[PDB]
Amino acid sequence: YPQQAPYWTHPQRMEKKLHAVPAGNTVKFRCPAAGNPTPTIRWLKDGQAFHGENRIGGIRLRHQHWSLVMESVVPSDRGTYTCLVENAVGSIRYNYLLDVLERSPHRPILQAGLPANTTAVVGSDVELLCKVYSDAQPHIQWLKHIVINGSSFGADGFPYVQVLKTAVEVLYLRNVSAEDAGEYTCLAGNSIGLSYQSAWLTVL
Amino acid sequence: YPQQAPYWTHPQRMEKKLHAVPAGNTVKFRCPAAGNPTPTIRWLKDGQAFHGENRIGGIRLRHQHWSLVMESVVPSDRGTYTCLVENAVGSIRYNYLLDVLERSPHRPILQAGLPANTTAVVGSDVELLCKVYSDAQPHIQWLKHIVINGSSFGADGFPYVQVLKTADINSSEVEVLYLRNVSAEDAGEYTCLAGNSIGLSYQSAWLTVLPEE
Amino acid sequence: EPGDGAQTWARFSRPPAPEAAGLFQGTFPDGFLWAVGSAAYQTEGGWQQHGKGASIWDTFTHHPPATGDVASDSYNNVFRDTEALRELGVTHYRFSISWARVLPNGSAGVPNREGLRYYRRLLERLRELGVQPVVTLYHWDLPQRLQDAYGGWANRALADHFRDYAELCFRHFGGQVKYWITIDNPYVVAWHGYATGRLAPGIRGSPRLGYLVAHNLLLAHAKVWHLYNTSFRPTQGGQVSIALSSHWINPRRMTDHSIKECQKSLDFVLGWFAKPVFIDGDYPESMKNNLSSILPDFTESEKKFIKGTADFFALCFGPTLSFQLLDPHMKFRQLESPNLRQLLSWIDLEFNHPQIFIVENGWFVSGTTKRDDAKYMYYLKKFIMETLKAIKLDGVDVIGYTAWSLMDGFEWHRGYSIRRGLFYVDFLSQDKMLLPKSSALFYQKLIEKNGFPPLPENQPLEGTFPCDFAWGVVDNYIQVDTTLSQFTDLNVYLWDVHHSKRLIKVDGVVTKKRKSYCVDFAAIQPQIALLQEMHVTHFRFSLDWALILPLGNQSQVNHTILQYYRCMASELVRVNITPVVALWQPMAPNQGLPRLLARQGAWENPYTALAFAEYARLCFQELGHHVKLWITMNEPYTRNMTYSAGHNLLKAHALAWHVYNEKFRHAQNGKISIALQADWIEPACPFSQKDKEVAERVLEFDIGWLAEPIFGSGDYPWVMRDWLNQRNNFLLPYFTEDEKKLIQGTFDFLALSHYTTILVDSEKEDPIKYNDYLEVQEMTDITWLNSPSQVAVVPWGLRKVLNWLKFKYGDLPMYIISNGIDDGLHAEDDQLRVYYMQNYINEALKAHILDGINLCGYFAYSFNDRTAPRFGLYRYAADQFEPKASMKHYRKIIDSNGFPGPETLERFCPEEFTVCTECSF
Amino acid sequence: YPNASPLLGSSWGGLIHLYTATARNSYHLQIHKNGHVDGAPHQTIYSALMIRSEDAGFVVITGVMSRRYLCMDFRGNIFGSHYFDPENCRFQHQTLENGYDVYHSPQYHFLVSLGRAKRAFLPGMNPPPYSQFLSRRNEIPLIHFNTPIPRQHTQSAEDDSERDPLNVLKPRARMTPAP
Ligand SMILES: O=C(O)[C@@H]1O[C@@H](O)[C@H](OS(=O)(=O)O)[C@@H](O)C1O[C@H]1O[C@H](COS(=O)(=O)O)[C@@H](O[C@@H]2O[C@@H](C(=O)O)[C@@H](O[C@H]3O[C@H](COS(=O)(=O)O)[C@H](O[C@@H]4O[C@@H](C(=O)O)[C@H](O[C@H]5O[C@H](COS(=O)(=O)O)[C@@H](O[C@@H]6O[C@@H](C(=O)O)[C@H](O[C@H]7O[C@H](COS(=O)(=O)O)[C@@H](O[C@@H]8O[C@@H](C(=O)O)[C@@H](O[C@H]9O[C@H](COS(=O)(=O)O)[C@@H](O)[C@H](O)[C@H]9NS(=O)(=O)O)[C@H](O)[C@H]8OS(=O)(=O)O)[C@H](O)[C@H]7NS(=O)(=O)O)[C@H](O)[C@H]6OS(=O)(=O)O)[C@H](O)[C@H]5NS(=O)(=O)O)[C@H](O)[C@H]4OS(=O)(=O)O)[C@H](O)[C@H]3NS(=O)(=O)O)[C@H](O)[C@H]2OS(=O)(=O)O)[C@H](O)[C@H]1NS(=O)(=O)O
Ligand SMILES: [Cu+2]
Ligand SMILES: [Zn+2]
Repeated sequence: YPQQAPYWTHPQRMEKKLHAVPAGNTVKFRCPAAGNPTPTIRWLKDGQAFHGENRIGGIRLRHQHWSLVMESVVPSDRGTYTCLVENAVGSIRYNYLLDVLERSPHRPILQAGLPANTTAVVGSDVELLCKVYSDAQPHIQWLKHIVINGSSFGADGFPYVQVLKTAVEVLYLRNVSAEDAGEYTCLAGNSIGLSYQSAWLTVL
Repeated sequence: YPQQAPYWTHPQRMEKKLHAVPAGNTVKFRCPAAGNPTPTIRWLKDGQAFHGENRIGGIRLRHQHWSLVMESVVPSDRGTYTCLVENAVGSIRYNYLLDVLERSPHRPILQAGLPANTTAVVGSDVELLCKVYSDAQPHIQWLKHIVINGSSFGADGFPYVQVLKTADINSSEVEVLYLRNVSAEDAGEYTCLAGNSIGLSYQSAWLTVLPEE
Repeated sequence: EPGDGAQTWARFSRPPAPEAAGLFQGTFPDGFLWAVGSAAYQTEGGWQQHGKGASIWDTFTHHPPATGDVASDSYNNVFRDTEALRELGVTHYRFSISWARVLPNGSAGVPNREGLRYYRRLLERLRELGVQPVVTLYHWDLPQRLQDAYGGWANRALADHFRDYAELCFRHFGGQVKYWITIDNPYVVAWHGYATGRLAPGIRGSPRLGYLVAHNLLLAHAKVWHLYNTSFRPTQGGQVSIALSSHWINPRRMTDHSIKECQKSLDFVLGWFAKPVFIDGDYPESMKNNLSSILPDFTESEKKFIKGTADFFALCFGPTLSFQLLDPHMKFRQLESPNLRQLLSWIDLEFNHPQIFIVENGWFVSGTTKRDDAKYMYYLKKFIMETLKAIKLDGVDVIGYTAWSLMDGFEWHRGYSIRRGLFYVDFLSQDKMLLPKSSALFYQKLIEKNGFPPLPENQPLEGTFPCDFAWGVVDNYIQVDTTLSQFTDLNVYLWDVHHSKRLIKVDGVVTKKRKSYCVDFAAIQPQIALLQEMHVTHFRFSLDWALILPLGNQSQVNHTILQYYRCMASELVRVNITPVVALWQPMAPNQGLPRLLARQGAWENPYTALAFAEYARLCFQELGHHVKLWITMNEPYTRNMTYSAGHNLLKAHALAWHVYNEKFRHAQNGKISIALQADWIEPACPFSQKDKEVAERVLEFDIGWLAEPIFGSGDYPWVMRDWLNQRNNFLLPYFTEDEKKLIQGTFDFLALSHYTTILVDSEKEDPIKYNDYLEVQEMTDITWLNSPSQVAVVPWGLRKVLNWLKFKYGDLPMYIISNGIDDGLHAEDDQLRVYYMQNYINEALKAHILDGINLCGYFAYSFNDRTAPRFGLYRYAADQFEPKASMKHYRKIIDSNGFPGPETLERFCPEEFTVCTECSF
Repeated sequence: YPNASPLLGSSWGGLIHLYTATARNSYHLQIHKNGHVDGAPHQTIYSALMIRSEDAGFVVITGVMSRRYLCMDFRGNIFGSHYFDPENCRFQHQTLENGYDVYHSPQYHFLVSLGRAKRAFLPGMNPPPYSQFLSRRNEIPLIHFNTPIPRQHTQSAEDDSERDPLNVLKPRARMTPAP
């Protein structure tokens, strides 16, 4: 019966040192430092005691591998994750980092009415606007419809790609006249989904 | 080894009939079972075989633990599922309803151009509308600016505001204001002020009365 | 196979669609056996004539009053019986042979030559007329020689005596008879003959005897059946069955236990005899289990002896078993119903689709009933309809129908206290001639038409209503709420336009109230939005007298209430929906009056008519600028109001009309009249003169009471005065010349409200449900559609009452001020309302075009389900108004302006001059 | 490229069901006539709620079947009342940063939860279970909201001697004056 100076179970499987989990993605951190007799394991963040009551959503402490789980991770969980397991003699310290990227719970919506109705001639070009409310810069497209058989309201999909700029955003419809008509869209989208808006856009 | 019929290993963790999470969450679809021996579990969505080919973005494979993980659930994931694992002597299955919802933690966004700079002849019927968009319950109020004493500004640069229409328990069509037989006094800056637990946003429009046309 | 029919309640649990089942009007299949029934103790009579024996009935009635010694005297009257059959149009005569008549002394003796002579004369007469016979060997009249010697049917030695008697019947009357019924109603013969004692043999032994006797009846019937099959059928080709009477039973609470319990009851009363004869030869397992000991067992040879001993299914569904002679314990605590369509489906499923021949049907009337039996005719009409529905909609193979009791006669235990005859017999008379009843004329016409062929009077009419037609809806109790939802806040607030977007109230400076317009009412606009969707042209609503003038007098007026009504009328005109305003409405806790006015007599004091004139004057002044159609009384309760109350009500209407005519009509070119509830009244028997007179008299008391002074002669109806004067009831006030001229012409149009029609019968079947005041017996045709509130759907009543009003009161502009039906359920009965709306409007279209009636408006009853529950065209659930299916179909009628054909169009009509609306005066 | 464009923000007064989860089972907030508040496992007509906002962030929950208003008391339990008050029968709605809605009385500092753990509310801590609500649009057809209660049972004049079972005779309620 020697003393207790043990190691973990899976060396390569445990330590990753980096977790760029998107917001709302469940993740858990494990510190299975086994031994004989079984030591005690404590988890703390930013140098302060960590419980299941000081964090939104809720964490669960398992005992099969002695790990805590984070269902519906949130941006407020940024900082450092240090797990400290101490045996009868000595102690083992591990570190973990977490920088959760922002992921909105909705597809990027935009102010209604926009894009405004296109009614102009040469001299005063159309300034089409569409402002999108999002944390980061989302994917915004225009998707001008190709005029085949009056394709403005149909079915079976209408893929008409038209790319000018993606990134409040404005468009300069230079030299507006009676050659480009139809319905215009503001294809605002992100990982969650894509959205577009339109109105009674009728031009000469 | 007896050839007993398959049964739920942990029946106490199967009562969540319906799953509903914000778009972006990860749902857990776990159903331990048995068999002679425990057979493979093949999830299928509303009849069509469900696996990692109809949705790119991450589907964790957990067969030894008999569970399904749906990472980054998106609006296009609604539909009841099935824990369909087929045994030689038994056929058990439990539906797993999932209903993802799209949130909007934002101040009420009003439709741009509503209310608009609409002008009406004296004695006509004008109508001002403000289309508001907010999943959380908004409070719609219609405001008119006054010139009570001097200019339209108050003690500390606050424009004077009188409330015309409110959103009470039994008041509908709050986002529409009716002004029939508009006089000279029925002209100014009408702002539809909408707000919820996140914030308040107002859209202002000007109504001008034309005595002649 | 047994248990197959347990699904019958499942198919009939769902109500049928009131479109195919509404105007069903089918035709019976060719080769149908239209039959009429008779017995040998009910009608034959002559209990000792020509050496006749003694039945168990001849000893039951005398019990050694109300005896069948000479009941209908049919034994001596063969010519008058067959003459009734010839004029009835019937093709089969179901009668029975008296066992004690043909074989008085003994079965193995000398047959009664005179007794046999009567039946061969009867069959010779039946042959000449072409009426085929349906002979019943045994109709509950067993010879007394077989009751005091062998003990009756309790002995198994009567099978040989029945077989020897049946052979005599088969041998003699075999070349003409091809339909035989061995024993009629074996349940009543067994259960009530020996197990209860209420029938011909007085025993009351035990249920053991009833199941022992029924054991012998099946053996006796199967002994006779195999006598026909092996000896007479090859050379005669006839058919033999057993008349199995039954009931219909319904579940108590609609559970699987009740359904099994219901099937348990049917097997106890119907499968008791049908299964041993039609399926296998043994009793149903339901009755073989519980009473296994008291019920006798069947030998294996016997079971295959009775299997298939019936060439057709003979059903006796009438007042014998249903509700009269069914043992209460046989019901197993369930609900008994007289449903024949469901029973025929039960027979079809359970007994391997047999050819059902109904050998007894119909109902009964009271004993004191002469040739006018309207209750029995409509039971026959429903019962005949039920078989037609079973034939067409259920696929049942019904091959014949038998209306029981060709003539009145001794009705078994009930004696002469009831009458089931199609032909009236005067029992006290010494001749006893068959006088056709109302059902006799009905049955004869049904046989001639072979069912219910479609009638031209009910075929939908393709046509368009005239231009400027008043397509409208009504809402008697509009929801009034003077809630100022707009510009109601007067204070001046600050605004953190940049900081917090909140309001800081400034205390000290407030503005003045803006001019209150009609958009400040939060409930007016939602209601107009619904009406705009209905595409209605008119909207009808009634004002609240108790709200405009809470204390009755004009000293205080609720101007806020008037502003709501004026705003509602002004907004309706703005959206091109003409308002129709009713000044007074009887439907209120205080009869529609203010509490102060309702305390004295509430209509008795003539001051009430005076106080209404001023209230009407106030309404015309405020609301009148926008309202151009006025209704003074809104369907007053002509059946619930006193003569003095109706006297002042007529004066009150005249004062209001004379207020409008003299003061307001010039300034506001509007119209004003009275709305009366015009529900049609139809005679029960279409060919009865005394029923027509009663129908007209009831119409005078209902419609003509408040319409003759106004639309007619200016005085109360002549029939109403005659009825009360000869009754020594002088409670109808007389009209003075000044009053007569005051109310003589106080009308601008005829506003009528039609909902349903009522059948009236002069004769009193029962005094409990008899209106002794008017000497009327109100009834209904059960073949009509019914709402969950039991209101008959009678489309042709609207056309009939319109023509009556035109005939009685000249060619007036007629408005259908209210016409709609209710739906108790949510969506299972709204398909009835669209059927109700479509046909009633079509019948109104028929009256307009075919009769030239100056109809200038249709107003569907009720605007929404909130104000008027169960009647609305808009469903009010969870504080939300949702259109019903009736609304969408009503809008299609409104848009098309009637029912245009396949290719027909009327051009736009500018300034059309039908005299019902406001012209240039 | 398929086009769907589902508008966001339509819940400005429509019928909603409050959904909460705890990783064990789901429950919908439900209000009964007797004031009892519990959790329906699925969507019920009883659980149909109509949230209405009076101030910029304060909402009141009613429910369209019980015709009651969701109120609250000092202990933290919730119930339904037929009468409206602005003191405790009104809760400040707050959307958490994870997308879940929590309702708490502004002056009682206790979150509305379907469980019995009535704890205080603080910005950014693990809320009590059954409290992170999630509004769900009402997919129940509104036809079911009508009350089917007018059921009739006939016991009088029900015996073994009925003469008019199909009810041909239907007398009308007419008054007969007598001098
Ligand atoms: O007091 C107070 O306050 C109050 O008072 C008053 O008022 C009242 O009263 S009255 O009357 O009035 O009412 C009261 O009541 C009260 O209260 C209140 O409040 C409260 C609260 O308070 S506060 O404070 O909060 O406020 C509340 O409450 C609550 O509740 C309660 C109850 O419930 O009761 C409680 O609690 C307690 O208790 C309980 C009990 O319950 S009962 O029923 O009993 O009653 C519980 O419990 C207990 O305990 C527990 C423990 O343990 O703790 C248990 O359990 C739990 O948990 C568990 C776990 O397990 S263990 O073992 O861990 O433990 C569970 O589970 C299970 O299992 C698991 C396992 O298996 O493990 C699973 O799993 C999972 O996870 C895992 C992990 O993960 S990680 O991340 O971590 O790792 C996994 O895994 C995975 O996978 C794997 C595989 O795949 O295999 C992996 O991987 C691997 O490999 C791989 C490969 O690659 S690939 O390619 O393939 O992929 C690799 O790569 C890698 O690397 C590797 N890895 S490693 O790791 O391996 O290395 C992976 O990785 C992993 O991961 S992941 O990420 O992915 O995941 C698995 O898989 C998973 N799954 S999934 O699929 O999903 O994911 C699961 O979980 C399960 O399964 S099964 O099948 O089995 O099912 C369970 O479930 C739980 N429970 S349950 O319920 O749920 O059941 C035990 O058992 C129990 O006992 S019994 O008897 O029951 O059984 C609980 O828990 C407790 N608590 S604690 O703390 O302790 O927790 C309390 O109170 C609360 O709660 S809490 O929680 O919060 O606390 C109430 O309610 C109220 N009330 S009122 O009224 O108001 O309402
Ligand atoms: Cu966002
Ligand atoms: Zn009659």
